[PDB]
Amino acid sequence: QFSLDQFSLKGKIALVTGASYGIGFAIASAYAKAGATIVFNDINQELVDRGMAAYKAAGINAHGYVCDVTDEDGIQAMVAQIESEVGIIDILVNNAGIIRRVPMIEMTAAQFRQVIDIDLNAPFIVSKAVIPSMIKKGHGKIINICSMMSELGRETVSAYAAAKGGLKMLTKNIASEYGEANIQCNGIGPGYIATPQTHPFDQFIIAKTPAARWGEAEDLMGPAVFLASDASNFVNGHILYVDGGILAYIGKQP
Amino acid sequence: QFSLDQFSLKGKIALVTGASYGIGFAIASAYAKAGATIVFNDINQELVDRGMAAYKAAGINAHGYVCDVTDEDGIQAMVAQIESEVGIIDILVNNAGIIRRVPMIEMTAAQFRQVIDIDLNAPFIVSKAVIPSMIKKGHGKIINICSMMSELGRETVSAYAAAKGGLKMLTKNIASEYGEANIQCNGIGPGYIATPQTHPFDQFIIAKTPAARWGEAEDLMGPAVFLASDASNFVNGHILYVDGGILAYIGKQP
Amino acid sequence: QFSLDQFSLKGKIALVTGASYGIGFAIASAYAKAGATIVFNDINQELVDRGMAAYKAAGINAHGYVCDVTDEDGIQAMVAQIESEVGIIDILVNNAGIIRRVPMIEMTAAQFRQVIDIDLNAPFIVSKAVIPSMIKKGHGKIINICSMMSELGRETVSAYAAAKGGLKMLTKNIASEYGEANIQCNGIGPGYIATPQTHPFDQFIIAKTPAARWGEAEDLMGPAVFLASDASNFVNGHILYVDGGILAYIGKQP
Amino acid sequence: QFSLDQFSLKGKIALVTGASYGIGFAIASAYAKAGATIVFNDINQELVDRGMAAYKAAGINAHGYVCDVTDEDGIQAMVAQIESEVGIIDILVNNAGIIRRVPMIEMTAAQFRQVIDIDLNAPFIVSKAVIPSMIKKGHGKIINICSMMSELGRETVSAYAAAKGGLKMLTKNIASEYGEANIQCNGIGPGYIATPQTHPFDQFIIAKTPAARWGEAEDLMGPAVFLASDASNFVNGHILYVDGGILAYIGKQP
Ligand SMILES: NC(=O)c1ccc[n+]([C@@H]2O[C@H](COP(=O)([O-])OP(=O)(O)OC[C@H]3O[C@@H](n4cnc5c(N)ncnc54)[C@H](OP(=O)(O)O)[C@@H]3O)[C@@H](O)[C@H]2O)c1
Ligand SMILES: NC(=O)c1ccc[n+]([C@@H]2O[C@H](COP(=O)([O-])OP(=O)(O)OC[C@H]3O[C@@H](n4cnc5c(N)ncnc54)[C@H](OP(=O)(O)O)[C@@H]3O)[C@@H](O)[C@H]2O)c1
Ligand SMILES: NC(=O)c1ccc[n+]([C@@H]2O[C@H](COP(=O)([O-])OP(=O)(O)OC[C@H]3O[C@@H](n4cnc5c(N)ncnc54)[C@H](OP(=O)(O)O)[C@@H]3O)[C@@H](O)[C@H]2O)c1
Ligand SMILES: NC(=O)c1ccc[n+]([C@@H]2O[C@H](COP(=O)([O-])OP(=O)(O)OC[C@H]3O[C@@H](n4cnc5c(N)ncnc54)[C@H](OP(=O)(O)O)[C@@H]3O)[C@@H](O)[C@H]2O)c1
Ligand SMILES: O=C(O)[C@H](O)[C@@H](O)[C@H](O)[C@H](O)CO
Ligand SMILES: O=C(O)[C@H](O)[C@@H](O)[C@H](O)[C@H](O)CO
Ligand SMILES: O=C(O)[C@H](O)[C@@H](O)[C@H](O)[C@H](O)CO
Ligand SMILES: O=C(O)[C@H](O)[C@@H](O)[C@H](O)[C@H](O)CO
Ligand SMILES: [Ca+2]
Ligand SMILES: [Ca+2]
Ligand SMILES: [Ca+2]
Ligand SMILES: [Ca+2]
Repeated sequence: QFSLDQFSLKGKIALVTGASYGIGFAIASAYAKAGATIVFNDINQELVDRGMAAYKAAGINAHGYVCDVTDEDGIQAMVAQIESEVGIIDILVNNAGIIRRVPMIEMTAAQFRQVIDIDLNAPFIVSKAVIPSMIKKGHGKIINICSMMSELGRETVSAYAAAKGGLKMLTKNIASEYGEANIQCNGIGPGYIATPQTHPFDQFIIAKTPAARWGEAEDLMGPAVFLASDASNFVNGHILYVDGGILAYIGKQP
Repeated sequence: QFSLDQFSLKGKIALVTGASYGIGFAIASAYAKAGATIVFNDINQELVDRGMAAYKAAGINAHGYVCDVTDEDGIQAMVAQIESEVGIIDILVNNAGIIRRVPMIEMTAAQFRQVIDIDLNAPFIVSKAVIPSMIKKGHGKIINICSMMSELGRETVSAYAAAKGGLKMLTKNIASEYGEANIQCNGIGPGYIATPQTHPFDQFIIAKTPAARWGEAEDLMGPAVFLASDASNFVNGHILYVDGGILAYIGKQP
Repeated sequence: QFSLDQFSLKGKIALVTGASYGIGFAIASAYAKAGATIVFNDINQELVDRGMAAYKAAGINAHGYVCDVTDEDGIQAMVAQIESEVGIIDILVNNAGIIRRVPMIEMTAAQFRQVIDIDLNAPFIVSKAVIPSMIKKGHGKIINICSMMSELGRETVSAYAAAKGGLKMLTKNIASEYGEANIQCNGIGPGYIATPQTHPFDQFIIAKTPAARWGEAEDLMGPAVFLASDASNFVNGHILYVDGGILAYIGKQP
Repeated sequence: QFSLDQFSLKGKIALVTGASYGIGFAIASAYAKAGATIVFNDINQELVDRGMAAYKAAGINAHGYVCDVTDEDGIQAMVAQIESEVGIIDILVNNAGIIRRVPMIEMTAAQFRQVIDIDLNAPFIVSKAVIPSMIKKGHGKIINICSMMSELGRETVSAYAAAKGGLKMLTKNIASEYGEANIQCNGIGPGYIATPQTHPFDQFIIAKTPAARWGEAEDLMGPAVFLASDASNFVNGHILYVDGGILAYIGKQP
């Protein structure tokens, strides 16, 4: 018989990568509010300290680790520490990422490769590191933060789009390969999200979006909790777009 | 600040079409459990009486109406009655449908047209009938029950696939056209669902599905509540597949 | 060993529905230039006479018939006449269609149903009528003229989008069901095509399109010949978009 | 006015990467037959010598170079040599690739990264190297060899699927970013192709495929020539699947 308790993350541990601020912080905050214990990593101590204070201010007793997501040995060690200090990771959110804006033919091979490493290879490293324990626990969730660039291209973001497209298929592959072990791997694909770090451009976004507003990180919270919960146990290899209708809409024409 | 209350349908009224048994009944039951008031229709009194008893047995005080979903005048009148006797419909689930299995070249034009009328035209009639009041209430949800046949074809189900493909685009169109009025129109696309009314075929389904089991109507409840709730307010024109990984998977090969 | 002759339609007969002017005329003209014999239908004698003169002026000896595509008995009789007077139809292009622009809630059920009948049901009627002879000939092609509205919605075009979405799935279904009989059924999905019957709107289209121009009916000719030919024999249930990059592009932002 | 000459590659130079045997060789052979001058690269002299002899036997005067596609400096130098010895590359086919079959959690980070480097990063390197000259010539084509794994996952092929998914989005990005410079970048996505280097598995493939046969490299020739030619000039950011209907079909059930 259905219960709203199917949405609850009580008793579960979630690792959200790069969750010191922004979208990762918002998803982790919502997870905590839904009942979860929060663990997170970032590239330096300063960012970790920032996230730790922000969690504390929100009433959340988070566990923060310095670790590069592209460092497999580092990640494996971090997961080992989390398991001994906190418990088994039930839910992984691959949120850590970078973006570069550079005309493709101007982009150096090193810079292209670096965006691929963090945005595509790293979610494989982290997923790889958490999956064995999820299988033994008898249930896992892996939520990959995708993008509208998992679907559509744009000048200057070639590396990013290639990575997010790859991450979309990595999601479908993990679902296919580990679905039988009761791992659900899905994507959240944010539309246009109004960040601190961001008019004709405003009119442009508003026109493209049926909802007729920018999204906010708060719009991602419900969808992210749904995918981390028992309420989505038969949702697998699926990219949940949270874009107020952008991907469905040809656009507001004159 | 996030709350699990975003998943609650307390204080809301949902119309689920054809919800006397099966998947419609399961979605309506879950909606009631999530807090909603349930209204539903079916083609004859007998089916309505069946649904009414089943709701009562589940502890749900449902409101049932005899109405053909392809009868616009009938539907408009029914919505008028629901508004006077129960209240404004906040949530519509276009669940009523038929399927026929007939080689396409053997299918009569009347039979093709009939599957189209019920499975595609009727959800437009019903959506049309509820949208004006949703706009005035300041929020609406329309959930269209799609299919894997919204994406993939099969021998014998030409009319059904054409209808479900159409319903997929009708969903994206309603999102595009009414998203600005705070209507979210989305799809639920069930995978293989074990019904009462249904081994090498068993092996076939199990192999195709990463989850390695048939779905059940219970698997649709969490996804359907999510789409009817405030937790998905920035999800629009989106087809949520609930298939245990089928659409993501090339298949279990020898 | 590969030959460019794989693109040739020499010795083949093509039926293009509604091919008296516009996109249908351009596809039929190209088919004739590629070697094909052209047959076509339209709703009245006047349109047929128009197409007949235009073909003659282009050096093409076309065969024109008055027939409503929603009239199955009429279509079956027309195919019977074409078979006795011209030969077996090797290639069908479902091009005939209508569009209406009407806010969905303002659209009458009759008008919705009429767009569905012509744009979705009729291509099933016509496909049904040609498939038996294609199977006996040992090869058939059916090209369905889809739209960007097979993928994306817009205000005022609800019925049209629902039909084109349906037509997309009808294409995939015919492929699935008749592919084994050596029928290839595919779609052509035109982007923005500059028609006679059509500035900030100009800037809008140009920005949305990587190619940075309106498409023209001439842009559809190569893709349509490819799909009607031996060069695409292993292409089946596929929607070939011809849009200069629109569907791939998030858009030219400020 | 349409001509079949729109399919001709006369007067054009094509670079097909890794085209010493297999699918690359078949596409290059067809390109030569369509009128093109053939250049190709492979990882060692032995493979190059093999391709060179096979071209000669087919009546084709190919130009072969030893170059690793992941070596940007090497690729840039090779393109410089091709330009001085042969001419400007009008058409690039990113065909070079590797596949590994390894359960994801068993896959080393080095091996994952290597499949990504060759199958995703390398097509960016090669595209980057040819685009400036294409722009100056006033027309370019880039055809990326994708896969059904650009769309669907499977056990053991996580890295490959992630790369091909990425390559799909890289294609759409190049289209978006360089479409205005009259570059058309598209994908060919082969279905199941019977290779030398390859029964219940036979029954499995035959059932999944509406065409009810394995594909062959010859099935890719027409689609590949179409995408390299003037006949597809308004086709951009598009993945042309050549799979006999697999992606359109739910499967042949018992
Ligand atoms: N509009 C949007 O914001 C938007 C839209 C769609 C999708 N997304 C995706 O949403 C996710 C997060 O978005 P956001 O904008 O809030 O944050 P964003 O700038 O990606 O940063 C995410 C976090 O990842 C961390 N990080 C970067 N590289 C790392 C590494 N190698 N190892 C460990 N941590 C690393 C960052 O540290 P630093 O402070 O040093 O960078 C940052 O704290 C990303 O996957 C992004 O691509 C964002
Ligand atoms: N495996 C599955 O069951 C599956 C998988 C994917 C999608 N779906 C979709 O899920 C939805 C419901 O599935 P289901 O299998 O539980 O039920 P299903 O047999 O479609 O029946 C749904 C209800 O619709 C009613 N109905 C039919 N025509 C009507 C009309 N013209 N006016 C009003 N009501 C009408 C039916 O009455 P009757 O008893 O007289 O038919 C029945 O009570 C449908 O849209 C279906 O296409 C089902
Ligand atoms: N921008 C575009 O033009 C565009 C873009 C994407 C897709 N398409 C699609 O391309 C196809 C043709 O486009 P178009 O703009 O050149 O022509 P369009 O106006 O659809 O007209 C096509 C032809 O269909 C005929 N027709 C309509 N209903 C019929 C019926 N019931 N029986 C027989 N014939 C009928 C029309 O006669 P009437 O003169 O009486 O209408 C006309 O000659 C259509 O499927 C359309 O939806 C067009
Ligand atoms: N069933 C299929 O065959 C199938 C289906 C779908 C897609 N595809 C795709 O079609 C393309 C070619 O298929 P295929 O099976 O004929 O060949 P495949 O084994 O990928 O080999 C392609 C060629 O790429 C060369 N290559 C590998 N790494 C290279 C590098 N780093 N630098 C330069 N060249 C390199 C290979 O040399 P080596 O001999 O040393 O490996 C080989 O000659 C690939 O992109 C593949 O992923 C194949
Ligand atoms: O060029 C850009 O800035 C990108 O397109 C962003 O606007 C994306 O929308 C976002 O980073 C998606 O993930
Ligand atoms: O031929 C059939 O019976 C259909 O393919 C069903 O099995 C569908 O899976 C279901 O009705 C989808 O909506
Ligand atoms: O509202 C409109 O006029 C439609 O959106 C057209 O512009 C379409 O682009 C074309 O008819 C597609 O088939
Ligand atoms: O595991 C495998 O062997 C792969 O799935 C192949 O069968 C693919 O079909 C082909 O390599 C696609 O590119
Ligand atoms: Ca985005
Ligand atoms: Ca289904
Ligand atoms: Ca269109
Ligand atoms: Ca493949």
